[PDB]
Amino acid sequence: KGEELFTGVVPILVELDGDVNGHKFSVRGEGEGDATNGKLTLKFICTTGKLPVPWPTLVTTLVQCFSRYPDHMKRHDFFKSAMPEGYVQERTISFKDDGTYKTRAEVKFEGDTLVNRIELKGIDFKEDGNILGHKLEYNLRVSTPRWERIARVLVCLLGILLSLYAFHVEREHARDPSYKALCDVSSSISCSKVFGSRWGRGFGLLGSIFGNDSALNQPNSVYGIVFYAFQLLLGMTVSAMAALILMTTSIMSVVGSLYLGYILYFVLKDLCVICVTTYALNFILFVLNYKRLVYLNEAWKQKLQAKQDNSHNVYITADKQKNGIKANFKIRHNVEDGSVQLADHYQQNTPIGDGPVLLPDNHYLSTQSVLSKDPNEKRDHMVLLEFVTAAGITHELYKSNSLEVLFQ
Ligand SMILES: CC(=O)C[C@@H](c1ccccc1)c1c(O)c2ccccc2oc1=O
Repeated sequence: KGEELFTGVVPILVELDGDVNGHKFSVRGEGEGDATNGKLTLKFICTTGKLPVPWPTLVTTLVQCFSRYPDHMKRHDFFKSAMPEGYVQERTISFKDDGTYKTRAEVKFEGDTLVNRIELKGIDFKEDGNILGHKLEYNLRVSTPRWERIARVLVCLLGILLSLYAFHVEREHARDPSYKALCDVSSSISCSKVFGSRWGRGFGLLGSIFGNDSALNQPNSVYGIVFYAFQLLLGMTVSAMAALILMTTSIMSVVGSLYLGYILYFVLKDLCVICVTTYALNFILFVLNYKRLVYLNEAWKQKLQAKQDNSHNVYITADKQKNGIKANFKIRHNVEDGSVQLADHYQQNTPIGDGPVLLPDNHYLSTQSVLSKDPNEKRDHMVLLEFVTAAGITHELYKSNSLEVLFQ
């Protein structure tokens, strides 16, 4: 079925020609592939000299037909169905705040060899950018875990909404005596009585400790806006300086939330869901910044590169209109200063020959990469080892022994 062609070892040859802002280069890689275990191993050499771009930015471009599909999901393996005829893989890689890659590739069998021929076009790249300036780390690890990166963005976005709304209640209630906010309903459930109180501007202190009309003296929500924004955008760089600056400010959040929360319950005897959540949001930020400092202390443990945290998902969906598939995912390169260079991926696959192919359901390919070097090779090279396995398929469980044994 073409899936029979991947039950053993398959030699792999890749070739890539491209020009990026005028700079041309050619890459040739050689190796084999084990689809039964979801593994590939290749050694790429830039035949023209020095690669004008960092090696990790070309890992995604340089044969998903060696993915391991469990016996459940082998119904959804489009890549092996299109073989030996092959498929055409076009991509668009957009680097945030920089240029974009434009690739087209033909993946096909040539004798007993799986061959990938690629053409790349790099357009509108900044020279001293993280790409054409060679500023990226030589790996494909994730500096911040996925489920923690999502926790940061969601809580900081929620913190800005709540603080901006708290600023809305403070400024209008001070100007309009007939104004009632959504949290102003009954006495003991009143925003205006909390923000309009003494402790609502500069935490009650630092006014009459400062001029009481100064610029520092400000509604407490304003400090949150600056804090949540500062935590959101610097919180993606994983550095030494950027780590303690996040932990320093996050401590100031917990000492201010504890102070403010005390006055809310015991002094004012009030209730404010916007205040309680912002306290919770600030406590979540504290423990997330605490993780990174132990991520930095255990640096030796984390140079391993092969950990399942360093994996990337490639979400696939069908394309019945063209008898193919399309996919999207994101890659976050590690730049030498600690921040992140984002790279948007948009993929489209179309079979070469005209035969029965297997259009899949919405699943994804979990991928991991290991980028090594060779001391004997003097040219600009890269040793690669990848791991692709499919996931995202189910098995509801009415027929479960626990529920069934209760219902006899
Ligand atoms: C939820 C807000 O943005 C306003 C809130 C607050 C919470 C944490 C840090 C800054 C600001 C707020 C209140 O909790 C509050 C509670 C008691 C007394 C005064 C308060 O003023 C506030 O602005």
